[PDB]
Amino acid sequence: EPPKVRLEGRSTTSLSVSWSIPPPQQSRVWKYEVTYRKKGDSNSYNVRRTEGFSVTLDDLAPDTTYLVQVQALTQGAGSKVHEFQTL
Amino acid sequence: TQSPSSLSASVGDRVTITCRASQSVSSAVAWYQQKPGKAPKLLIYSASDLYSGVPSRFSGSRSGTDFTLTISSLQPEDFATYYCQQYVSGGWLITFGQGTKVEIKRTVAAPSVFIFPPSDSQLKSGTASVVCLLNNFYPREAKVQWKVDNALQSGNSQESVTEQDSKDSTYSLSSTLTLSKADYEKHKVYACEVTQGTTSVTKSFNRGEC
Amino acid sequence: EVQLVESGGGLVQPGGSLRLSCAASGFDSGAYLRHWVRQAPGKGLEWVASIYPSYGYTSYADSVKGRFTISADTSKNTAYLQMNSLRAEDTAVYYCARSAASYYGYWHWYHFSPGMDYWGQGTLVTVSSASTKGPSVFPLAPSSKSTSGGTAALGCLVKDYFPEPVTVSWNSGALTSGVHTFPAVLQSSGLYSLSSVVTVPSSSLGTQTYICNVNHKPSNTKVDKKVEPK
Repeated sequence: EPPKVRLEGRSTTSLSVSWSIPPPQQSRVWKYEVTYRKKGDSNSYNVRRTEGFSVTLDDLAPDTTYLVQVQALTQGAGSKVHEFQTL
Repeated sequence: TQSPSSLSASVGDRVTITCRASQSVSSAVAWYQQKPGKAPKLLIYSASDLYSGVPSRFSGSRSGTDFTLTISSLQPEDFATYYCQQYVSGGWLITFGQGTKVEIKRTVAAPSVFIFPPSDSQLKSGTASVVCLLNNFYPREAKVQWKVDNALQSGNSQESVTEQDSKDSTYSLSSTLTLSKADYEKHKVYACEVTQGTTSVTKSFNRGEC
Repeated sequence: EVQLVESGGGLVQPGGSLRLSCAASGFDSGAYLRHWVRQAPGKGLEWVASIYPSYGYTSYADSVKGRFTISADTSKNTAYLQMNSLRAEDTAVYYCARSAASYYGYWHWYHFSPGMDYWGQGTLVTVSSASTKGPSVFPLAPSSKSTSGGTAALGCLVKDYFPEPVTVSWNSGALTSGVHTFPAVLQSSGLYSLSSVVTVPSSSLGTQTYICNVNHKPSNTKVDKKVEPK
């Protein structure tokens, strides 16, 4: 069952993301795949990966909708695509 | 595929490099600076795109079925070749651009030509190589003609061009006409005709002239 | 820091096999995809193939399709390009390059992949029907007609060698100003041939000696011949 992604740390240049997989299944499956990008433009994924439950995506573009998705490393399913906006 | 393949400008001149695309969907646009004789290097990914302390320099966008890399204030280092790269959404394949080159626009230069007769030592082997040198000229675009006894030569010569000199930005060119010792010994006039614009210059040597 | 040191190369004959290997220090492999691209000398770039080391997802190019086989080992932190059924066109300098990550990235949004951030260095891969051969060196001397207060062009012709490269020096390197060592060209038969020239004032012509130092490391040939006016 895919992780659930939500935001608590928006900024002008910073978008800080958080996910919360349920504890029963917390088999701590390696790392978490945070697959972010811009919108329909500059394609540099700049994807970051971490085993924790939250990431602080830095050096982001102001007043831009970045597209984000979190995937369980799968060493099996990824989360739904999410759209967040900088400040 | 790029619409330009070889260009020229001067220091500080804002230049525009283009590259044809496959369209499909608005896809990735990565260009590389292959400095001649080194290895391809990525500029950087910085939204506006550059290769320095977040400057503009190498900046690009998208224009139609092509993409662009227009740099504003041209500096010496930048002079190199550039390739546009994409990621197709088919079999995860990778296409590439034809490859564009940048030359330093220098005042029209004179092709100083000196012709060389095949050394006597070589003739012993049975091969005759007459070489023609186009020293320190610009533009690279030129036309060399080999006439033996006033007979234009076809399918018998090979050409080589150096890379631009680092100070004056000229070129040196060698056109090598390989002949058989037999054919060489049966002829007398050996000329290498160069056509650099509307002034076509010839340099010749006669078998035995010394 | 992070590198993509490649290996292999040398010489193999048409209808041959050369397994290319690219090590990888510094970067955590498996995620950063390994890419093979050829830079045929004189021409431009040609993408060979790509694979995702951890998941091992194969991606080949039509030019080389089927001929080659790409693979890698996460433990070895290294990739492998198996070259089989080599043909004449396959002659090129092969390049190793690293890409981005994100299983989602490779899938779904692939067309939005970042560029080859980190490249390799190149190792010569020549496929020809010959063997290691030492060059023949012949002189290219001027005459007394070429005077014009300082104009005398002379040089050396390094003919019929294989494989590339050859190093050319003039008077043990001392003579460097004016030297125009041309890039190598191949003769129709299939042997490498270049020329190296230098311009000198028509005063020192005899006084100054001119020894072109040629070296063909491939066949450990070291030619140190002098160019005399004729």
